[PDB]
Amino acid sequence: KETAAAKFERQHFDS
Amino acid sequence: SSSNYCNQMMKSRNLTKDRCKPVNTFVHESLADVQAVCSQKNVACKNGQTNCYQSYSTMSITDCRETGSSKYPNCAYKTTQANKHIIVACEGNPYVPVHFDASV
Repeated sequence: KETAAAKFERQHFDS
Repeated sequence: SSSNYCNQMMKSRNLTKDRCKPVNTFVHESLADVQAVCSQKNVACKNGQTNCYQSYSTMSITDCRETGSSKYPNCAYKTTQANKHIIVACEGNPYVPVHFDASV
């Protein structure tokens, strides 16, 4: 399942 | 649900597939430059912990906020673009952003 770092990227990052 | 950037991205990134989330921020910079904020300006977090970091420069961001008339299942968002300093809480090794704390 997602790590907190992975969750931050999925929810807040868009290159 | 669909059309503007916020409605599409909130759905594609699994934030509004099973609920409407009131607010969410997306940062538009390279991932490594966002990860680099964890060694930039150390500041206290709102909760008083001191593992928050503020970016030296502003970054391009899109704020997504639900309209006063949005209701599940048809979440509806207003999209606002801005260039703001981001403040992130960091943990782990590698020491990387795990939460947004604010934007200036």
